[PDB]
Amino acid sequence: GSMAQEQTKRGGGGGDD
Amino acid sequence: PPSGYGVLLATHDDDTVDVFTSGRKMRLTCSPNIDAASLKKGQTVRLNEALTVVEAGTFEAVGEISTLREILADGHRALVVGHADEERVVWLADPLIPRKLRPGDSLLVDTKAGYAFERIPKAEVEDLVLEEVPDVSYADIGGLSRQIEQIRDAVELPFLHKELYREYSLRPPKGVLLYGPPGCGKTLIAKAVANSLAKKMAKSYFLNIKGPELLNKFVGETERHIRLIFQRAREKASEGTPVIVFFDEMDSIFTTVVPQLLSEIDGVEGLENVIVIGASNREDMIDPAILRPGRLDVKIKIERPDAEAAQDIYSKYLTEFLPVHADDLAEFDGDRSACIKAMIEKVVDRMYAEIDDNRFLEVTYANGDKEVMYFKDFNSGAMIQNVVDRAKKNAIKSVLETGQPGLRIQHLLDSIVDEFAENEDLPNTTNPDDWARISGKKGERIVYIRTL
Amino acid sequence: IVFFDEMDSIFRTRGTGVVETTVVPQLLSEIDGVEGLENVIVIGASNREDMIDPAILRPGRLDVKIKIERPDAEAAQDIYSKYLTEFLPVHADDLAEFDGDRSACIKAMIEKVVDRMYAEIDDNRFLEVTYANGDKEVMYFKDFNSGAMIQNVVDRAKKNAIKSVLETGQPGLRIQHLLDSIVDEFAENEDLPNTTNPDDWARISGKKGERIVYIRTLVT
Ligand SMILES: Nc1ncnc2c1ncn2[C@@H]1O[C@H](COP(=O)(O)OP(=O)(O)O)[C@@H](O)[C@H]1O
Repeated sequence: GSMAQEQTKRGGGGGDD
Repeated sequence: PPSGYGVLLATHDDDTVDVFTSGRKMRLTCSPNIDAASLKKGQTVRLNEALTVVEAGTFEAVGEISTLREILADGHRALVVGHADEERVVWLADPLIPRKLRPGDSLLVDTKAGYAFERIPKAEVEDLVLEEVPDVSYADIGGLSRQIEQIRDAVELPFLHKELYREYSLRPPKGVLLYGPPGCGKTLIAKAVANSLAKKMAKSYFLNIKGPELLNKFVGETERHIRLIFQRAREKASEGTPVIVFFDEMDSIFTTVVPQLLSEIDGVEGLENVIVIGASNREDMIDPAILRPGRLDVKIKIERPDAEAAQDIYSKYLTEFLPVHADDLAEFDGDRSACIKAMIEKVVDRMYAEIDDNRFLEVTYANGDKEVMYFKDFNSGAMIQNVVDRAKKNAIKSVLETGQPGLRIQHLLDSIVDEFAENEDLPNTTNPDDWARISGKKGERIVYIRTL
Repeated sequence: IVFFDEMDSIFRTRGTGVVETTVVPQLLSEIDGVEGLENVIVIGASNREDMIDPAILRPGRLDVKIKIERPDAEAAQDIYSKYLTEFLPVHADDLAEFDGDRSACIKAMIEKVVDRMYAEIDDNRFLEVTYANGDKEVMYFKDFNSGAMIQNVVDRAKKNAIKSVLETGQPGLRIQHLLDSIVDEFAENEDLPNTTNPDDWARISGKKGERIVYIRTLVT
């Protein structure tokens, strides 16, 4: 019976031009 | 002659068409040789130094693959997602405009030209995982014939009388609650009824959900999980394949999650093909609200093993194809089936015998009426299957040690002893939850229980 | 043989997260596909079996469960025998008591230290458990003994022996070293409730039948 707060974890992403 | 290529976009009444080429759109003119109306949207065309379309080829077969998200209301454009989670809106090709395209399909696309040309087939494994193979027939279960007939009456009867209900403007009952003893064959009846229903319409899905693992205590997440389960059930019911939603160990649960479950059951009541089957070993602890008339009207009580069923179960497990000792064959002049039947009768009789080898449980009462339960009680199909597996292992050990193949009653007795020793621990720690677990079956509360 | 160690890290569950959520499905599918092969075996180990979702542990893929209980007096004697080898130097005072019979001296020492460790002396009290309905419960060190602790006891005894041969010049090993190692290990682990495990508390609750209310660390 309690609430939570989220911390994100960024995922790798890369593009060319 | 050096000739380029491009992608057609659309036609016009002035015999001029737009073509994407070299990264830019150009309004080319069609040569008199080709027919402008014959051109199809998205068809690759051939250019030349004068930028005139003279030939039209096939559709492109190489490029990026994007997952379809939705089809727009116009019927000519679709919204898809790229490899980098980038969404785009692209026009569909003529071949894409039975078969019906569905969300989740993979399509070959060209981002620069903004066209989708072909669909790449893909095989999904989620559908196979979610369902079970209808391999459990009526003959696969033994000693539950009256339960089989009750299930038949509860399930298959409205199917033959659907027009009767339609004329009478009524709602056939779609709620079956299987309540009985500790897990022996309670879920196997669900597999049997699913297989029987699959047989009648001659593809089959069985969504099994456990009770304790469904609980998401913290804040209202269990309602979310139940809603997701019922949404998946609705999605499966969209396809014309019968789906049975089974809930196991529902005595753990039941201002609470009960109203959400009732609302979902009422919502799924419209889908009469879907059959909800619940299992619980404690009918007393189950809240009577779910037992109210309407949804879960049909309740079926099951038990164990009438000894004959154990024999039937042994025949199902210890078939005629198992190796048999020559010495035991000497007692039955080489009749394998008769030898197997006699061995099954012998082992069942010994197991259900009140002897010194059946001191599994000692029961004490308030007045001190200390009695002894034997191996006949608490017998179960899973326990018999484990006994069969241990007996096979012991027979293999005897074959690899002594060298003589075959089966002996000593193997069955050793398997029985070892499996009862193993089963003395899982349900019986004897301080918690054992009192009710034995009192419901016996019929009276027991003050103290001990294991001998 | 594929060995999935510390199965709490991955394949644990997906509902409680507070992609990692997309690891169980493909693993289960691959295990189902490879099940047909006769010679492929999957082995997994984990301290906390509760964190593992039962879906991978359903009959089929993971059909065998093996529980490794904490050692008892006989198991402790066997483990000490596995570590207190005759190749370790033994002091002349203890060796002469058996007329050079190394095996007899070693086994007598093992029995003595096992009896000392498992004895219910007042110095061996570790924890006090409070029950609302019941009076109370007392837990000693033997309830949380393990082979690793035995190995560390032997190592500490050998370290004490090395310090003794450096300080006095007499090579060998003594029973006093083992007793000092035992008491030092008990004092060192007295403060930390680390020895307790959720499995241990589940077993204690299923033995008493009442939920724990309070745990106290006894100390002189
Ligand atoms: N009449 C029967 N014939 C064959 N097998 C049976 C019979 N009754 C029970 N069993 C076996 O007992 C096992 C119990 O499986 P399941 O129903 O999943 O667990 P539980 O009995 O705890 O619900 C099944 O695998 C089934 O093979």
